[PDB]
Amino acid sequence: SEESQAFQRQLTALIGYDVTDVSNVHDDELEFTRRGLVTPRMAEVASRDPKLYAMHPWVTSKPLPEYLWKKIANNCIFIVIHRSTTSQTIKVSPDDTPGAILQSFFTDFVLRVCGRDEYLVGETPIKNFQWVRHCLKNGEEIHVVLDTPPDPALDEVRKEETVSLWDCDRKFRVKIRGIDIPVLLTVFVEANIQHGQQVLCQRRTSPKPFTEEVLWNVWLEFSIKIKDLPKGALLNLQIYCLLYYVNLLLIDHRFLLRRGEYVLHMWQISGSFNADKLTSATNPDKENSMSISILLDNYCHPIALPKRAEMPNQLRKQLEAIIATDPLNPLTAEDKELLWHFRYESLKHPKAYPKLFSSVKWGQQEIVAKTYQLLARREVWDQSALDVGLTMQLLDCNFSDENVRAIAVQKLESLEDDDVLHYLLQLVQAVKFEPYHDSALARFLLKRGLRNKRIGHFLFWFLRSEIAQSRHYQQRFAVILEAYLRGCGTAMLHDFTQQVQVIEMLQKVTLDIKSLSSSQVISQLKQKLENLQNSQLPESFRVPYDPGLKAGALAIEKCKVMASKKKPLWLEFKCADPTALSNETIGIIFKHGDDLRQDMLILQILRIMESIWETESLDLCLLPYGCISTGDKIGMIEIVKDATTIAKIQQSTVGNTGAFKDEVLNHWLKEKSPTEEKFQAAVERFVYSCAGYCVATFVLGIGDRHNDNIMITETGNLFHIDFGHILGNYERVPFVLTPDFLFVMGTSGKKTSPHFQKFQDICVKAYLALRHHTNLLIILFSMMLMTGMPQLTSKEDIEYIRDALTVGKNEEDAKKYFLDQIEVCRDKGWTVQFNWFLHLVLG
Ligand SMILES: CNc1nc(C)c2cc(-c3cccc(CO)c3)c(=O)n(C3CCCC3)c2n1
Repeated sequence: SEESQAFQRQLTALIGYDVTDVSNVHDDELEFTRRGLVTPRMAEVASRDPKLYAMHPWVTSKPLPEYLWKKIANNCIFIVIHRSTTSQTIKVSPDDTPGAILQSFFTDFVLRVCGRDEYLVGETPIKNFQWVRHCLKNGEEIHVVLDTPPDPALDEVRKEETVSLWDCDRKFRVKIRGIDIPVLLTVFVEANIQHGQQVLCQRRTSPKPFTEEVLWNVWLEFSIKIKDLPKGALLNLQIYCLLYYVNLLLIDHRFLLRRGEYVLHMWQISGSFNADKLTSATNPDKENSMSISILLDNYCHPIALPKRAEMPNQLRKQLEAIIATDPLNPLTAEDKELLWHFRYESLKHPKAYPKLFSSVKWGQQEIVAKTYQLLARREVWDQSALDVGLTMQLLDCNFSDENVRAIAVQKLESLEDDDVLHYLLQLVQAVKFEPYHDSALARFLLKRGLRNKRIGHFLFWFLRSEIAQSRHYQQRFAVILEAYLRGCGTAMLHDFTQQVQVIEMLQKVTLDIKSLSSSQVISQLKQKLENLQNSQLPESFRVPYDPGLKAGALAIEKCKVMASKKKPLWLEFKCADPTALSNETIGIIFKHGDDLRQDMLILQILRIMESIWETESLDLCLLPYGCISTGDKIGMIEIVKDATTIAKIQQSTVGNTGAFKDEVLNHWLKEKSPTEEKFQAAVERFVYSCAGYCVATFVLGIGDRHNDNIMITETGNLFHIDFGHILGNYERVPFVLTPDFLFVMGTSGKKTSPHFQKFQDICVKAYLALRHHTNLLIILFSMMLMTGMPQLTSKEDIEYIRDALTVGKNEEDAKKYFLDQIEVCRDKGWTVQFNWFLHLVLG
């Protein structure tokens, strides 16, 4: 067709990358995976109920926590329904199915929410809708417009149409031809054979003078049999004088050993591991890039990779100990041989699977074969409750064997939609650790993407973000994105199209205003925004960070540039939907020069932390506001309404002095409060709020923060920001509990009011709570550093979280450690803020 020829052109511009392209391939793996995904794509579209997929209800099957019962009158919730303008309130029991909240209204139509693209459809108790649980949380009313179901019709999709390797015993070899750099020391080539960050054999070449061309024509023989190469092995070519690297999967997506001639353009190094370094893709920029030439031996060569007693006592106990230690504590050789010999005993403990499958010599045919027999007894893994920390450790950079990995992905299949949303950003980042383009995990992101409009909206932007600012991974991601778009359904396809149009204009607008860097500038911003508001910028569009919110007309009146070194737009929008209950605009900040990738990661851990605390019935009140990375150093940011920097509340009654007054904040609070009484709450909300960030900030190692980088709301709730900075470009304090926050709490100097005793008892139940998940957080945090924090890994950075979560110690030993922490705050007072000020305001 040709409606299959122009189509490919919209998809390509939705993606922001041309997949069909070929200038930076050296084989057909990607196309192979495009081919491949067609089936899981069509398998899920065919299989999703067009009804529920149309209204994408947002259900949750977890218990409605404590604080939200102790917030109900009694077994009675209230839901204001709206028609023409004739309102109406109704009684409803927390277990009231939605449709009944109509068979209880007429005694054809589906309940929507007011303002939002959020329906309350489907066979679920209301107790269990997120919006509801959201009203309950912040205490608002539940407003529905009884209106007409969307048309599945609109989600319809466009129309679609040898000698085995275990025979061969010769040490595997690769010939170097040499390298060549079109623009400039001695220099050697390093040729490692890797698997899952294990290094099997290793060779190099004689040094050389560093010249515009260098040739060796050597052969590097390895100490690895051909038959001992494991599926997922990388030839890793490197160049020292370290300067350039590049990789080649020795065994290919077709299970064939790689023989042939290869001209790979090679990746520079900026400035000890880091997810780009793992990539099977090659540098596109040829005119500039170093390159290396090799020969993989040939002939033929179709090859061809195919497919208990008892136990002492000190040993069992040595073994129980090993299973016990955290994900980061390293396995000695004594440890590994121990895990392996008693592997059948190690298989009974899912907790042992990461450590056990890392004791495997993947460079040995027979061992892998044995390991694969180990996976065939996987019944105890299979039965156990899903444990995401455990499931994550087998998906990291340490496991390169798709069988192992696949059983983690099997364990994810059983996450409810609610939880995919919690781990989606990092599961998507997890794709970078997959040796091959098509994977159980790449397919699982596809399935879940296609089965739910909310996961698929976020999957879209997460992937789109990576595509745009990572040339190491765009190819593979672009292929996954494309597969998504070919089956989300015209409707959303059209929606994604509005969103990309709008947010691509606002970006050049933003970069533009930045370039003109004042009275002479407030003018242009107001001027361009009219242009766009004229014809091109379509009427509305989903807010990318909040898929349920459609933004309508701008409001040039309120928009502006800002007094940052860089010049971020403070744009404000009208809600595009009439049914809205209020008239508060929608506020977004476009900014160039922050790596918002890091804020995404950090913000997302924060939500996971809010979710951990919920299992234990706490609520520490965080504001992990929306944030979407759209390109390199560029993206947008939700604006929390009614909030200021803490510094600003200092600049208020002191003003560019830094003579910080221990009292201004509790002042700012009353001034803003409607009463004294609600004001108590703006004190209460602060207590929790503050401890909440104190602990998470401390655990993540981003608690030693600057005063402009903390914020608060006229209604009490406090929250950090701009996490890009710190771990994004980087005499101390653990977190930040300033005399201001203390003063609000009732304490002064060496006194100890009650509210603060509370703050403490919160900082202690909360801090201990996260430690009940040491493993999960360590793996989240450890994957963040590798995939999101460039150059700042080393591992010595990764280990930090170990100390903070205080692995080893008992709860008692723990409750203390953190109160001592809280104490370094009370003892350091202002030294540091005042210190940061002397620094960040002048230096
Ligand atoms: C008004 N409320 C309000 N809400 C929010 C969420 C923000 C967020 C950022 C912000 C800035 C950079 C990175 C990130 C991502 O970590 C967030 C921000 O800079 N500001 C203001 C402080 C200086 C002027 C703008 C905010 N202000």
